[PDB]
Amino acid sequence: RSRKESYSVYVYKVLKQVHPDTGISSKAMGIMNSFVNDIFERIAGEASRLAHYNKRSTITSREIQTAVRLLLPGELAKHAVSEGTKAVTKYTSS
Amino acid sequence: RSRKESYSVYVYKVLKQVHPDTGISSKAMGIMNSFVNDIFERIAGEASRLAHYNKRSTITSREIQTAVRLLLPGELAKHAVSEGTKAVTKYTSS
Amino acid sequence: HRYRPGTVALREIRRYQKSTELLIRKLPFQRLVREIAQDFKTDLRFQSSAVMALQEASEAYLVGLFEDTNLAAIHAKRVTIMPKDIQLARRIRGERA
Amino acid sequence: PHRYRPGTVALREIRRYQKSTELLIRKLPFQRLVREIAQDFKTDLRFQSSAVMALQEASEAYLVGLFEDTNLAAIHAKRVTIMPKDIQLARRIRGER
Amino acid sequence: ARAKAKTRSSRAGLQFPVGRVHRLLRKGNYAERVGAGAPVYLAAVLEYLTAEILELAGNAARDNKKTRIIPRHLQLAIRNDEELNKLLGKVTIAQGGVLPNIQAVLLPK
Amino acid sequence: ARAKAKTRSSRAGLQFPVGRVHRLLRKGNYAERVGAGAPVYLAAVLEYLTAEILELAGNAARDNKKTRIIPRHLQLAIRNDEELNKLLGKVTIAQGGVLPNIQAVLLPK
Amino acid sequence: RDNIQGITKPAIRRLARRGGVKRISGLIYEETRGVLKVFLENVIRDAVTYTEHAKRKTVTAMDVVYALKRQGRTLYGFG
Amino acid sequence: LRDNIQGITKPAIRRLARRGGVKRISGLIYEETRGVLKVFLENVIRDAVTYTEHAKRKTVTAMDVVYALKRQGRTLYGFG
Amino acid sequence: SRGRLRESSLRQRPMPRLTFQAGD
DNA sequence: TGGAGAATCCCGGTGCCGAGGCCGCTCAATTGGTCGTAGACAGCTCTAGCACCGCTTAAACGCACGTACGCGCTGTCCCCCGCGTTTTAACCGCCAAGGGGATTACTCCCTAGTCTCCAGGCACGTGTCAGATATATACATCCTG
DNA sequence: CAGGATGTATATATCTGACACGTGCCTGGAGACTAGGGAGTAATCCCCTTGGCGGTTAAAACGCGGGGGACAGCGCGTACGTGCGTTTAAGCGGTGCTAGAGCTGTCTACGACCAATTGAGCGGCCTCGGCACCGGGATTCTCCA
Repeated sequence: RSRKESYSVYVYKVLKQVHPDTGISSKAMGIMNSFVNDIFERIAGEASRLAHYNKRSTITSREIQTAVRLLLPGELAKHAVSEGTKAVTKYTSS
Repeated sequence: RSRKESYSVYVYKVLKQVHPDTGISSKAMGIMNSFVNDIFERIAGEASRLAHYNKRSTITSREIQTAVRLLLPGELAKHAVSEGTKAVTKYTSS
Repeated sequence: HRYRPGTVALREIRRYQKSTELLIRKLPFQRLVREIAQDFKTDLRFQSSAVMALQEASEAYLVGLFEDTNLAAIHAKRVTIMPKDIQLARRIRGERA
Repeated sequence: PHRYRPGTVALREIRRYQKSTELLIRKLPFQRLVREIAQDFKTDLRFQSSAVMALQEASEAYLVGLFEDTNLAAIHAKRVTIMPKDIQLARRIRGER
Repeated sequence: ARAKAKTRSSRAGLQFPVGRVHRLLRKGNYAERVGAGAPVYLAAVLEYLTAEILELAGNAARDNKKTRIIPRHLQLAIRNDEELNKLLGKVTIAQGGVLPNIQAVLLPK
Repeated sequence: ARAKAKTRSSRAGLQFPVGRVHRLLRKGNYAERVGAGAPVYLAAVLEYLTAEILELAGNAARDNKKTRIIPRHLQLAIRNDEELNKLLGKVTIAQGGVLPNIQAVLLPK
Repeated sequence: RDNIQGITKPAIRRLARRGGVKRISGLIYEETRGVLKVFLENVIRDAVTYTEHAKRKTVTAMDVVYALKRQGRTLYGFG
Repeated sequence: LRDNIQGITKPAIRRLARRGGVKRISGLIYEETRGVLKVFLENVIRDAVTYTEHAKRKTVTAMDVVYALKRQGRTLYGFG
Repeated sequence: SRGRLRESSLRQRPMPRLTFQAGD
């Protein structure tokens, strides 16, 4: 037998911390999983291309930050960069 | 001293074996180089995604065959497949 | 009673934009997909979710095409959508070139 | 006196500029425009000449494509002159707005 | 003895799987090596975008007097917002429908 | 002692480099490993496409009574071909100009 | 055979209604079903070749999703 | 720098329209094209500057512009 | 007949491009 | 249906600078072996696809009337075009300073890899509540007189 | 502007099946350690970017005269909308057969890795002829009498 992984638990946790009284359907969860996978693939591919262009062999935070700035538009890019930088700082402070 | 790679030698050999009395400009050699790199990247990326989809970890002629069928339109693909298969068969014949 | 021409069309637009179900009958679309596919490989089998995905994508594409076509038809001082507008929308989108 | 009926030397201009490959925007004002726009994102930037050249080539190619599209939009409306509404319709159908 | 295990997601304060994202980056053949801080940044970005989409979808669902988010609500939230609609312009959401709009020319006099 | 080297391009009868394409496939981070027949197939496809485009461009240059191919000739060759244009629909060629086309409505009558 | 007639006139009419169309000319239906056939062929060719690569005989929904994604029309809801 | 968009003169827009096959031009097309070109240039130069900032250099190279154009679906041949 | 000096290695009848003609 | 003139096309002489071929050489592809494992193949399973049959009835099909929209014709007048003049600044050529791209050395520290340990998330069961459905409304909307 | 007909939003009661939770467990994520080379920092070279000046002149701005066309209006007639009645085949259910998708177990031929070797292709550097340009003549096309 084999198991399949998904982001259902994390999407549900985020939803419950955003809208405590609101549930989410199975089809909506599938769409959110597809969205998360798509955004992950976009950012990861852009970061890989950025690493290849500069002849770096590593994907670091700055590569991900530059990717996020490249795909995400405007205010989304600004807020996402802020959130990522805050998370990285908190992680490295441990 | 650094070295910059290009497909100029091979493109000129192909030109001289398809139009023996015709030259080419450097500003057109650059465009041919860019086209070669673009098509290489397209086919290799499609082959990588085909390998990832099927959970394989090797890029073989089958992956490139399917990438060629996916990318090149119509008779272009129909002839590229034949050229590739003939070249691979001749290579294995040695 | 007799509604003047146009009002029923507007209420139909307000209905089908509000609702979210599929608009093409399922079985004829299954048969169309199957007969189109047999030109590539014979005796092919289709997962039900595959046919459903094909129908969803086809209806979304047709709805977007009809939006662009209505924009083109209105641009020409008309309210009646015509095949010329479909051709213009397809070419400007880049699907005819 | 001799004067060409309006339209003919407009057609000759079309044939003159569809045959050539030269740039149609003067280089110095375009370079100044590019530098002025780039001053918004980062100060004291430096541009390689090839960078400005590529920006100009891409910009005029995009404008030429847009002008073909808006010419088609204008002709579809049964008129010859292109108006800003035609450009807006072309951009909307292209998906740029 | 080994210390108590603390998930890297818990260290960063995120809800998304930093470890799983690190594995996916490492195994997905994106680069020869993946830095330590890349999964944290990517997980934070993904969680932020998901939080935005879920917040807008929940607002839309509340406007519809419903407790469960359905794909129609996701479509409404994504298309109504100007930034998400640009981020997901070429994305089709199954069972999402279309935004209700009618060209002003066609409305009756 | 060992036998004289025979390049894999010579072995396959191609002109494009099998070894260089193999290295680019391996070092390009496309897959964990690359089959031995992949570079040969890719080189053959690239050689065929370049031969096609250069043949059409040489024909176009001969139509202009020029013995050197310039980007204008490449643009003419690529756009005059339906399948090649479909392949390079989104590609812009510098110094290429446009295909001469005037809508039949605009012409005088 | 002859199954493009299954995309009947009222079906295209209500698809246009969802698209926002007020009234429709009679020549629209044939053009619309021709366009639909072209799109279906374009997508199904890539889907079936994806299945050929996997040595399968069932066109799974993942193949259709991959074909749509590579055509620039990514689909959310099926994988 | 200031008001350099006026350097995209009316004759230049007219010539670009002529290359596009346009036979007759309205008077507002010039301002409309000024706006469209400004938007396009802003979008491309934003990504070019992003690339050149990530590379940690002050000189916007040709490859940065080529990469910026490629990722927007406007692949350009000739410079890289 | 189109060919290469190594035959039918190139497609011997490339398709011609068509263009859209608006109006009548 | 003919000439005038304006533009285009065509032919010949000349200079040049960009393409083509040649000469080191170096570093990257080739050859020869080895080893680990990813993929090929046999076998088994049981899930999901295909096929069939009967009923309900929602939806498509066919038809008639007329009315509102498409299309053609007409008038206008004002906007755009074609051309002459003049004022502007792009363009080319040359000089000069130096900011910063590009490369080399070196080391250290960050990542890969391994082993061990354990709990987070996956699969399976499940019982209730959110949502779909049926029906009687009071209500808003369209239309004609 | 008012009344009739009719979609339509609303509230209540009903059903039901999808989901949010709980349990068991296993496998992948975390902790601790070592090894190694990727890249971060320092230093230097010199490339090419920016700034400036002067002269030519090609192109941009400006203005004027007039005509082709964009827009509004009128009229006509087809054709598409709306509603009614009559097929029809889609949808739903139920069942049965089995094709092949997926999983598991072996096993081998294939690709990565390493060391020695050498020639393929890059860098520089000629040299000359394809072509870009100028001058002049021939042909074509558009316009108006």
